[PDB]
Amino acid sequence: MEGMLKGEGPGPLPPLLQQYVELRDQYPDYLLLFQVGDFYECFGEDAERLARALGLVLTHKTSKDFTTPMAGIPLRAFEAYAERLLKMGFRLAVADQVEPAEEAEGLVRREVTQLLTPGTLLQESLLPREANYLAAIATGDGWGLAFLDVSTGEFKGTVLKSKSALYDELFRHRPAEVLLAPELLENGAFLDEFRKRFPVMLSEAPFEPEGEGPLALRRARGALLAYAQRTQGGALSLQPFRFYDPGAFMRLPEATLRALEVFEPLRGQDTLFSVLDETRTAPGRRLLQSWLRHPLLDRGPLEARLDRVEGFVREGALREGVRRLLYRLADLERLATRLELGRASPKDLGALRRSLQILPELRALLGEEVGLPDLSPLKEELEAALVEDPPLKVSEGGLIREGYDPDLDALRAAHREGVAYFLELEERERERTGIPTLKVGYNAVFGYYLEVTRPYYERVPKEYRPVQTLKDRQRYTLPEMKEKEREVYRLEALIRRREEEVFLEVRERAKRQAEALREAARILAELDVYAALAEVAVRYGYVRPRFGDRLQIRAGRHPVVERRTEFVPNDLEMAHELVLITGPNMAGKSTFLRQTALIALLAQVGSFVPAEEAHLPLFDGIYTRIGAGKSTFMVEMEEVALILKEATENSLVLLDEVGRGTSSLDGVAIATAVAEALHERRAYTLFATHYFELTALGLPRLKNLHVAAREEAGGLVFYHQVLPGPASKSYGVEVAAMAGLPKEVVARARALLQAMAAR
Amino acid sequence: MEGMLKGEGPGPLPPLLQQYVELRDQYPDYLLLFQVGDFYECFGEDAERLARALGLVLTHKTSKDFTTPMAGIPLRAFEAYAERLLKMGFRLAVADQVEPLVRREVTQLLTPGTLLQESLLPREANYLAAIATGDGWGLAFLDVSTGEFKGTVLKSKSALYDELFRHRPAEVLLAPELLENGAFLDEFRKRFPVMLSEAPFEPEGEGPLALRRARGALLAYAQRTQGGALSLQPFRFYDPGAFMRLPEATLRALEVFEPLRGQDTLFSVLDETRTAPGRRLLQSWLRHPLLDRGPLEARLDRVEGFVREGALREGVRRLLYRLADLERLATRLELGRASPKDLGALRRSLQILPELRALLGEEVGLPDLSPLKEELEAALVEDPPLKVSEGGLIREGYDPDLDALRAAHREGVAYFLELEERERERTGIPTLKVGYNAVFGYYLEVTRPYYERVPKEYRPVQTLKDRQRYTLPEMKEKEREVYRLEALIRRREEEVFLEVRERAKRQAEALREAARILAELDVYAALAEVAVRYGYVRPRFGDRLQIRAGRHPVVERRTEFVPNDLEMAHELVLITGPNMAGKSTFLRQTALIALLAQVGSFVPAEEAHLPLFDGIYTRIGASDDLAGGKSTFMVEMEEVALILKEATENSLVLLDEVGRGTSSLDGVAIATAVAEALHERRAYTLFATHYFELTALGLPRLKNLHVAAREEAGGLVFYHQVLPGPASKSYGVEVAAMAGLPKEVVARARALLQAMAAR
DNA sequence: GCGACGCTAGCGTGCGGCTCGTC
DNA sequence: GGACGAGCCGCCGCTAGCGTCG
Ligand SMILES: Nc1ncnc2c1ncn2[C@@H]1O[C@H](COP(=O)(O)OP(=O)(O)O)[C@@H](O)[C@H]1O
Ligand SMILES: Nc1ncnc2c1ncn2[C@@H]1O[C@H](COP(=O)(O)OP(=O)(O)O)[C@@H](O)[C@H]1O
Ligand code: BEF
Ligand code: BEF
Repeated sequence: MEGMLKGEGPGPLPPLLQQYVELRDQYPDYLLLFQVGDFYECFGEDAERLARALGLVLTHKTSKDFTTPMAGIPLRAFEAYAERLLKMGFRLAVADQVEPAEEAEGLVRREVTQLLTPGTLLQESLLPREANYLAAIATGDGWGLAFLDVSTGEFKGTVLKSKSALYDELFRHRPAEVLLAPELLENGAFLDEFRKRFPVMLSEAPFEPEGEGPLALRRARGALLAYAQRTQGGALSLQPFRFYDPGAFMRLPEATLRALEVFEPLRGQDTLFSVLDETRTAPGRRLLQSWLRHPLLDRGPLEARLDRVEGFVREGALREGVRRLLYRLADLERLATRLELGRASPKDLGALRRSLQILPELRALLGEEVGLPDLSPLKEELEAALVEDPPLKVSEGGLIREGYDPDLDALRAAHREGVAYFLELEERERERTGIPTLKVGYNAVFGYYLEVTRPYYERVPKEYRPVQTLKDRQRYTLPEMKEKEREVYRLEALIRRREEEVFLEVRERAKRQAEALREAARILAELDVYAALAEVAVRYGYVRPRFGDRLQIRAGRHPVVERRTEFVPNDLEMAHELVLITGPNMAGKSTFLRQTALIALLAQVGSFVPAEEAHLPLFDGIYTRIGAGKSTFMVEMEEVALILKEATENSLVLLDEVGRGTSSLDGVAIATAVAEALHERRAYTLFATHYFELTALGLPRLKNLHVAAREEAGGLVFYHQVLPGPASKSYGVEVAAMAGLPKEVVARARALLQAMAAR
Repeated sequence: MEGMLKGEGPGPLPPLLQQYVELRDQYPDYLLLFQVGDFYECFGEDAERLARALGLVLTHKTSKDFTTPMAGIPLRAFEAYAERLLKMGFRLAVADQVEPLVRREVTQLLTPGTLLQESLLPREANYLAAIATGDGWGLAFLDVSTGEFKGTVLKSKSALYDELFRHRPAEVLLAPELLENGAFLDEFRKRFPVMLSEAPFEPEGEGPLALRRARGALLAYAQRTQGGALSLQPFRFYDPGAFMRLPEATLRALEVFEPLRGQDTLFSVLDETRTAPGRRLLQSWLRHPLLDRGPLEARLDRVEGFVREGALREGVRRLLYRLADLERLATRLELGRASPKDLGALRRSLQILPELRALLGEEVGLPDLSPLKEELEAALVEDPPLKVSEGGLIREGYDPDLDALRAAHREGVAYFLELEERERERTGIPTLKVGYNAVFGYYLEVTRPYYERVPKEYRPVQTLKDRQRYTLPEMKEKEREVYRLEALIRRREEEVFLEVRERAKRQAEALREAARILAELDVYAALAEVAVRYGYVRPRFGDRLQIRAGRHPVVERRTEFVPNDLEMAHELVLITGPNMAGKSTFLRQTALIALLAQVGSFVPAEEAHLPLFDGIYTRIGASDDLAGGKSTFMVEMEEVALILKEATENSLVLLDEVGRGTSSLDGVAIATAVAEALHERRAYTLFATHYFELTALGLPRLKNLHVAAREEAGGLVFYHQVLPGPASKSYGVEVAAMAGLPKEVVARARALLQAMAAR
């Protein structure tokens, strides 16, 4: 069994290393950072792991019995070191010195304070502005999926019917850490797939149900709670749990978000989010992200969001003001969580103090209708307790302003006089002794002292007690000092105790405002997004979309591509029609299909869109077969299957070259069958193809569009007008030619084309 | 800004920072790492970068009239950060404090393609490339770590890239004409993501102007790095036409050196060498396969040698295990950079050399370096320490002078161990210590308790927390002596070390000759090991290609591979069949076999009679990876054009589905003209395609082959057997069926398929 | 016939703070 | 000749080695 450390030597394990091992083996998969004084240390293999991982120095902690390897980091840089460690894949186990030193039974009590897992981080220097989720998956009457953002308290979940939907929902939440139920972990088949499709860190957790509802959900939830309650090291700050339904929002499958680069890019470029997000606050960025993750289906609310956006678009003044003020707004939502969790530092409070000071100016600028809570009381007391620039930890310098604590002002009082004492003494001695240069100094090793140089050694009085000798200076002590020096130390010792209580007292004051803090967060967060979205409209020429059943876009732009190029706008009019798009490659097709999707996605999120006029329907889902079973033809078909099993007459469907990857024959066939399928389905379908045949089909709701090329001076020039009607001819041979194919070889190809043409 | 440091304050740069800025300014395009004690420091704006790129602790360097930000890395961790900093595109300038107003100067210059330090280099060659212009392109490569100096003159920018790619340079030097040509540079970067450095191009040597100029850039640049004359072997001018052509398309398609992601390259599978020189040799061969049968048959003979002599093969492979890189070691010695540790490595190698000569025999021609090995065994500790000062380097009894000094020194230490035993044996203080410190030298140390038992013959010099250190009259001389010696011991030991290092440096050639012979042996012996392990057979060369049961060398190491036969002879061999059956793999094994053979290795087959191809030109698919404007089609055609302009009747061409990516018509049209062009070309063409039309062109040298699939259990199972003659079916619809396409859609497709047969 | 306490010099990650040598 | 390198002690806590209760 386990209970032994690494290295060389016989005899027993020292009292300390003993305590080290005892905790170290309770968290087997965590790197234990042992708190020994002003350092976090690791011994044995764990010590070696550290040293190399962080390039630290490898030393040893020797004792009678044996000597073991040692590696440590100064607490000062804990988080600094933590971050690096985490990014490498380690879960940290922070073992701190609970009870103070001065009142310990020899060996200071040490227990693991908190656990640092990638998806349960609370340290604000370790978290992104974006939401950081922990996700749990379980089975038992369908698939159970739940999320928890330990830093904000967001706690939600749902149950999905397929393994497809689970992954979709999971992928739109971009979970930073996943808990897999027993069943799934065992099943080597599943796990492989999951681990392959979601390269996120996995972790063990008990899936004993919790609360009420579908068995699956109760297990996933219990898992989250169990795991997080362990890493926080105490009760969690949870928000009402949401058992939501993803059928109430627009469907954004994984293949759509990826292909559409909503959140992640394909060519290390920009993404829809990147381009759109100009929020100033973090909760704001979070909200906006939430909105994209699940676009609305309901006309009313969207037309609510669009009004407020339009508001700031008009009120340029106001818009720039609210944004000017939000620049200074801190993450109240998270700050409120840290407070409730009793983790709020003076730094946090200082920040809270600044944020709350902004409130009134926002109130004025927008009017008392904003509904912002009145925290003026809390705001003020903070300004009256904290220093203009709050320190990091309490025990150190001044945190509480002078004149706020009677008990503490008397302390700084006594200390000022006490220090002045030693100053007075210097001059008293410089006279009695006649030694002009005599200094009165201090230092940790010997305390307050009287200093005299060599030229005056024979001039020092009997009374002076030698304390320290130096190259050419000697330091003495008088009895008086000895006393007054301890009066200073006792004051200082009392000053910390109190300055820290006053802090804790004031903190708790802010902690009773957590809820108020939280609602201000929400209001300010929407405020942030609304102004942001408007900021984006103005800067980039977006316009308010109008919803209806007919989609009529006028001078369209792909919101991301136009960001890095003179983009040629284009039109579109669809209505449950089948719209084939033909024309030479490099012409514009796909930069057209994608454009359509994004426009739709922005509108149904409450944002203005990149066009001149846009009349859009409320799509129940955007499905794509763009870009991306051993073969390529099978993979693409697997997708068409999916798309075909969920698209409704209210889905926007985008097909790019479906039918490629096989024989010409099976090509057209499958394409035709599929095109006919989406046609009956009655969904809005854009199909970019190379089979001109599909354009001639005998379908009632079939429309045709095309892009073109003009063979001019230097070969072919591709314009991007998406003109009406089908493409006339193919430019393959022309392109090949342009690509350098030997002129005789091209000529031969032209002859063959014209021969086959003659039937 | 020269003389300017990003900081706050008026007054001049203090002495130190003044030095810093002086060097900093000499190597502008580099990040200057300044030594300060046990750290490498950066100041001003540079310090902010160092801090940024490595996420360090930004702080400040302060003097009365100026304070600037600083950041640094431990003198030790250097080579570890250098790597990160190098990979980040940083060029480093190292300044070391000339071994004791210090005197700091720029020791090295760390650059991607000029690295000399072993811990920063790969076993493989590391080149610095330069390209110039002047009747064709000038290409010259240099590997400062080896001395390898070669070059050639290319006629087309197309051939240029190729040769530049075969070598995978680490850093390139473009001539000014090229740097100014906005289009080229815009293209070069896009196609060759690698560090580009500036460097003079004043011609050097003889031959073409473009070569001499490139050759000059190299020399000029590299010397700046290795601060002084370079150690290089005779410039080797070569002709790419003297070897088999291996263009970048083929090198990637075939994954000779790098995988298309999803590990395992021909090289990794093939590479089984035990030394670096060997790995470099074998890589060299793979890079330029031979045309001439003479040499090839010579290599095959050597390989067979070890396939026969198992005891010899196994004995040599054992001995070479971990054997050091004599070639690089020789260079370091010649460059005057060899570390004590290096000499240590060298002797180990020399100790093993005698055993290898036993096994092989005089035939081989290894140099007898026993004298050098006896010397190194006589002077170096059984673990020289490059890092630990430079002392504890020469062993006792090697050099009398040094020996006498160390001995004298030691007595002193003894004395200061007697004063200890003697004193406490008079003062009763069995505690009293005799330690030393730089500040005062030697002393006496007494703890707090014994101040009452401390005699007056003493003279306190320094007091500490729990103890105080005293002095004595009869102790100074014995200090000013121990030191005068510790100094001399350094002065002398370094002399000897240098003397020793020099003796090794005089054997540079013997070391290079040894390295080289062993490299061959290592290679032949490894090509044998591989043949024996995976069943490779010696190939025979003749105008007909005949491979009996050949397997893809790389693919098989991962699965049960089905071997296949092939009989070609200047024929157009089409391969049809369902995807997922094996068409593309087949083309690739055929190509890899041809390569292994013309590299002098055995092949993965039973019988292999192969023609000596002049080049292997592939068009094995991928396309659209820059993934920009260019349609995949266009990219594929450019490649085809390349082949048509290169392929001769003695070329092995592999066309994989050429024609896809456009209209079905142009598709077949282009695909037929190409197939025809290659037919008349009379080159060995393997064309996997889906256009059955090609299957029936009826050309005199046309031939059919195909793979198939059966209908087992549920759907389709692909057997991997390449049968003679064409396929007659397409399993598109069948596959969509397995894909999960709605039965109706599938049925609709089939109805369509046949409905076309009425044609 | 030795378990139990007390006193207390000393080491040690990384790194402020203190000291000392020189123009 | 007050200021600038350049380098040692010790932090906070735990231990081992010594006396000693009796
Ligand atoms: N309307 C447009 N305005 C400006 N650039 C465009 C437009 N449409 C396409 N492009 C650009 O032309 C190139 C080819 O477009 P893509 O949609 O991929 O074409 P297709 O399927 O037609 O080949 C891309 O670089 C794309 O960004
Ligand atoms: N000779 C062979 N022996 C064993 N597996 C093979 C062989 N040839 C191909 N395969 C496997 O068959 C699958 C399809 O082969 P691939 O060459 O891609 O075929 P294609 O162009 O016919 O689709 C791959 O998984 C590949 O690794
Ligand atoms: F990118 Be497009 F569909 F060719
Ligand atoms: F790889 Be094969 F051409 F599908």
